[PDB]
Amino acid sequence: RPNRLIVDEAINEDNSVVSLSQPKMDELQLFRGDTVLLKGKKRREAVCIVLSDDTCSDEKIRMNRVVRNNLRVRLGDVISIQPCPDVKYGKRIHVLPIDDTVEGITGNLFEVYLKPYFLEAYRPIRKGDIFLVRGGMRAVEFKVVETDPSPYCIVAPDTVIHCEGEPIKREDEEESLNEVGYDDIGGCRKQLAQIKEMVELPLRHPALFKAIGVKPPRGILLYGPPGTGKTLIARAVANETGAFFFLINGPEIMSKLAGESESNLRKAFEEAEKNAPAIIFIDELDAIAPKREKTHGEVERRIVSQLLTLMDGLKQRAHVIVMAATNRPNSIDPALRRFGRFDREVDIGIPDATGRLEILQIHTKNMKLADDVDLEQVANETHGHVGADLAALCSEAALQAIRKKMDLIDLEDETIDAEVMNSLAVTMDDFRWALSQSNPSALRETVVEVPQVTWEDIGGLEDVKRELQELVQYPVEHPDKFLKFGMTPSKGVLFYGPPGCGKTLLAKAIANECQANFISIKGPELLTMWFGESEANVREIFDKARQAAPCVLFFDELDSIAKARGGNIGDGGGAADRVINQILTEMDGMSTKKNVFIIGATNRPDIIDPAILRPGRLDQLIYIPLPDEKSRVAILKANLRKSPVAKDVDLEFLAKMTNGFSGADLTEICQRACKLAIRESIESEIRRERERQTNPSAMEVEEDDPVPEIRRDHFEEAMRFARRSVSDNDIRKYEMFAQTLQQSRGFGSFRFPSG
Amino acid sequence: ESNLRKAFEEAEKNAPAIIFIDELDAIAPKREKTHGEVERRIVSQLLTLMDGLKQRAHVIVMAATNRPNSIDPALRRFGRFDREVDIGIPDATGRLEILQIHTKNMKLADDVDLEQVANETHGHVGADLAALCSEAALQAIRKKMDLIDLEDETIDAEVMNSLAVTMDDFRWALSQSNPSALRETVVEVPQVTWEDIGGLEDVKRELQELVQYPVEHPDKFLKFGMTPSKGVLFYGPPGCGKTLLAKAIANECQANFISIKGPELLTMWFGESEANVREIFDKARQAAPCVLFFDELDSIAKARGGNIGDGGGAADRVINQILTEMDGMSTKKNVFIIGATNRPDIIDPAILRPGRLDQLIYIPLPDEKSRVAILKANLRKSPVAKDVDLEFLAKMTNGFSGADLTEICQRACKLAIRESIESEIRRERERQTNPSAMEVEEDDPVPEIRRDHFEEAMRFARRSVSDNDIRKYEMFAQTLQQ
Amino acid sequence: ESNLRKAFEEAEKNAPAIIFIDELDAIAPKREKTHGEVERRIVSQLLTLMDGLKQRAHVIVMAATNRPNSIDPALRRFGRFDREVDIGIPDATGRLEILQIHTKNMKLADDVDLEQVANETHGHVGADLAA
Ligand SMILES: Nc1ncnc2c1ncn2[C@@H]1O[C@H](COP(=O)(O)OP(=O)(O)O)[C@@H](O)[C@H]1O
Repeated sequence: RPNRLIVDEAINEDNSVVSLSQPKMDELQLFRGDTVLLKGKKRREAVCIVLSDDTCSDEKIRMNRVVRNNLRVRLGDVISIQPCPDVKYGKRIHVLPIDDTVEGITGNLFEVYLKPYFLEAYRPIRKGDIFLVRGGMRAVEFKVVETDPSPYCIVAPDTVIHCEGEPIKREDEEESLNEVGYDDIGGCRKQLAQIKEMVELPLRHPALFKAIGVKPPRGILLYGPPGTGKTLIARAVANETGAFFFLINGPEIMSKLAGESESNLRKAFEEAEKNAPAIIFIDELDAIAPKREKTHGEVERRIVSQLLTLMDGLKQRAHVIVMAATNRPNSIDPALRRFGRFDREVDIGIPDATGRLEILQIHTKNMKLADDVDLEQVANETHGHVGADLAALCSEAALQAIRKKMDLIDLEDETIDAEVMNSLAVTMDDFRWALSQSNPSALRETVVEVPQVTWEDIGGLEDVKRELQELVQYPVEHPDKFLKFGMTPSKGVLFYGPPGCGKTLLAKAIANECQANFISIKGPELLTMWFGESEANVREIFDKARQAAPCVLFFDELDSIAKARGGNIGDGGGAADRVINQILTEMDGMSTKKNVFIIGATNRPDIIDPAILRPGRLDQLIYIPLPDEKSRVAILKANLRKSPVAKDVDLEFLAKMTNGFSGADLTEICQRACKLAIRESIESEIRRERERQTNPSAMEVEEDDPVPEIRRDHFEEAMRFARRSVSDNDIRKYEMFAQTLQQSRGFGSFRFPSG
Repeated sequence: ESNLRKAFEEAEKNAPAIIFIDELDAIAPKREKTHGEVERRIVSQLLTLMDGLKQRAHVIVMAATNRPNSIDPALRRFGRFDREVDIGIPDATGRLEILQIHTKNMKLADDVDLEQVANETHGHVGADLAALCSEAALQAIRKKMDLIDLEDETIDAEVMNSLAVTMDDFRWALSQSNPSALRETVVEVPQVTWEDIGGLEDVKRELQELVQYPVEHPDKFLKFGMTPSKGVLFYGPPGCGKTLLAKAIANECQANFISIKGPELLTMWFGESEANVREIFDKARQAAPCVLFFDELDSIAKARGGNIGDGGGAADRVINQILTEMDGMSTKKNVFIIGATNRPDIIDPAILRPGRLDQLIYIPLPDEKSRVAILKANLRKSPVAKDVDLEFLAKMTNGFSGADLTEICQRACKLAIRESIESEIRRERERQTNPSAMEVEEDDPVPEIRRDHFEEAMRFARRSVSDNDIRKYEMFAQTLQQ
Repeated sequence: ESNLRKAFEEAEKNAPAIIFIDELDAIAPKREKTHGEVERRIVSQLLTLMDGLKQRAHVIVMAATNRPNSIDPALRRFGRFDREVDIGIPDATGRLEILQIHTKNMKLADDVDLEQVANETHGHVGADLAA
């Protein structure tokens, strides 16, 4: 019977929309916008409009809460969908309001609610259905008790709707559709998917897990930077799946006068057991169960013990699930991680790039953005921001836009005109001004993201390209071959070469090509942990790297520590010992099954301690040569691609004269010409302005002042200031070390011995 | 304290019974850890109630704690808690038994071989294994999918009628496994046998003379007035497989093996020094007999020599503690200590004294037949095909350690993988170019680990060890010879 | 706690108000400084009452303090105190205006050189100039 569909949580909040997958439409020959009949329990029927959505699975039907209550069904059940091609345009529809929704209004229901809701909607409606219409503050639920024709009818412009009479009573099924959904969460795709996987099944089907004897999770710790909107995620999940979300705040359990505080907690838990499938949310967990050494009195210990005893008291009983939020996974008491208590941890990281866009596209819903607004550019230029910061930025941009045009909207008051204020299309200047006066919150925080650097940016270094290809791509793409052959992949690679070049660019390019997270570690923070705390920091860095597997960890300037060891200090060697030993010990404990690569780059190889260069640690050594011809041309093209044009010069000629030049020097050479262009353009503008003040309106017509192009003469002007960044002796030392290493692998070939 | 007194009084009234106290550290931590006065009152009440068990009834009190140092030493006097039992992390057999116990109600498929499944779970406990089983079942469920079905009020039977768990489920669960042991020492009888290593008849003879004899036949030792040697120090070129020798002799002696590495030794300089050494040697003693193994013993001096000259104090601290701890050993327990190093001339002379590490054994590089045997040990793999002779492979590889041979063996598999993957990609491309040209599933290229693969792999043969080291070691040996 | 609460609902029931909490560091100090137990309760009460400003509210809360390190970090999340303004020490010109307002009631002579005084008073605040 390939006609039924299993209901699932939907995204669209409209009362008459259902989301279907394309194979279902192809199988049932259902078009877009047609009326379909849905049947559930209690012999109830409803009419819906088919809408396209590729997110939903073929077997699952996305269908909202209002029709879910109309059909007297719950999520996870099965409904019957059939085509309804016999629908006819309605003649008259009689609707009545519920008694406990019109309390204290005293107004025209038709003009405020019915007319805007039924305008250009063509909603098919049926007798006995409940539909919810939003208003100023409340949401009014209306019931169709009479229709013509019955039971199926289509709202049409020539339809008489009556809304006069005594309101009907409550339907005892709450017939509601409200509050947040999945559309209000952005930039958390992976985390939201993970939360859905392990929370939906124990709640939607409270017996299938018991059939296989799978223990559902009994506690989930969502930890991340503050302000990311974890409470919103929990509320959306609870409201979508269907539960009794009971938020208990942190400080509210501490302001009470001692004893009764504990009682409150106890009450909450029992208050959450009668209602069946409930999701308790303990916000600000660190404020009531902090680190043990922070505690100084006795009440906090009693509260912690009470919480632990109750949490162990959730053994079986109902399907209640405990979700707690904190800041970092080391501030809470270390005793709240024993099996049975909080054991699953989810990292809600800082949104990056693409995700940020959706956040803005959520906030700029009602506001009418101008055509000149480029939200993609705003998302790209803004980094280190969280949802709260972006919301505040949008709010202050709107405030600036309305402040500029104050007198045009009758600055006094007088029932502010909606169209006039809506005409305030926010401009790009407003967004830039808001960006200038906006202090972010993330700032100093490690960022995990997928880089966008591609291989064509660098020349390619086809030998090194193939070597890194073999080292990285194959283990993750095809691990079946490795497990068949039993070979254990290499875990570390060490680069060496002249300073600058393309180390970081190569690492980011291979990380992008492998489609894996990237983490950048630099020398200054290495020396930061050198001067003091040297054990923990590396530990949580490695746990963070492991948690987001697969990833390509990068250690930049690993030799820097040694640079501190060899000098006139002779005091921090203990710190270097601490750092190196911690790094080596943590690499030794890294299981080979987890795909966490480690790439370290050192400018001076032979100073580093030969302890690292041993099996089980960074094994392969790769020499990165200076860019030559083709790589130089690629770097120059990438640099010039940013904005200006150079359609007057020969690039391979410049590459010919620039032998022995590193990539950074080429970037500086490209940058100098732009400064020359800026100076010439500004001086020309000043000359034009001065000759304009000498004779008013001297150039009435705006001619072609120097437009963007880097002319040839600018290229000689910039190139005259060129530096040989690296001296030849550095190349001599690098090649001498390379040949010293290579001479080990020297043997007089082979002759197929006795085969 | 009223509840505790009531519990003890009730247990007194109801015949010989067992009282279990869970999380004893939560109620009786160290005295100086305690801050207020309620904790001290509770601890003293517990002490008094414990001391009040004179006769009374046949009541036995059993308590569980995580670490043996968190307990207030007041709860260690005779009459109070005096017998200690350590429930260590289960070994491979224990993991297999736990997996057998948990995978009872689950209807598995006829494709499960839990041997390597337990083998690949180094560092897990019972709860982690149960979570892994649940995750595997959960993948079984989500791969089945609730594709428009009517599991209402009959869900359990309707799903249990036909379900199974396959290899891919357990593989995923192994990927999504976060072990809880990790940073924790391991004690278990090793598995490496004498066949794994190659030759070295004299070293094996000496090791079995100094290890196997005093444990299997201690009566003759006592009759003849024997004090067996307590320590042996291995020295030689690096990468010769000293740890293999130690593990093999431990396996032959059927004694537990405990390993301590270099980085941990250097880490113990800065911060906790007394506690770690004390607890590790106590743990070695309690699990007698055991062969305690120290790796990279010379690294201490390797940090002393440099432009810093500040870590020498902590190095002397650790070495002093270790020396004082060996001097306290007793012949009662068969505790054996083995040290390994590659730079013996920088070892402090205080170590090489009677009672401490005295016997020195030089480990020569594998030669001729030993190279054949180590390759044969490496010759297992899964995909060895039929291969070729190896005597001249040993003949050509004079002066090559085990690490170089392992690298040479590993490089050939890399070339084979590259060949197989490039062939597969070319085949996939030609499938796109010509549809339906490979309707029949033609067999993929076999594991052709062929002569040419080895020939190209061992073209990059590295002389990892130099030549002057051998004369240095033989000069040191001649210095020993008198 | 009763006084602070009563002040909050008293400000709630009257008009758009501006509650000014003076010397905030005296009641919400650094975590390590909170040796007692009453301070934690007062801080929690303040946080809860601050968060109890649900949407419909005309109350704006302003606070005064020294360098923004003595204030406990939990008071600087989103929803609580978020906007910060630095009232720096006035410069020579600012000192000139401070002298100007402070001397409007005063009857000065014809030898007064307010510009020189403003120039020479580097390192002073309004109270010092008033004194
Ligand atoms: N789609 C979204 N993704 C992430 N954050 C959001 C989104 N929409 C709103 N937010 C932010 O969530 C905040 C509210 O969540 P909050 O109660 O602060 O949770 P928490 O206290 O866990 O940070 C708002 O300030 C808003 O800026």
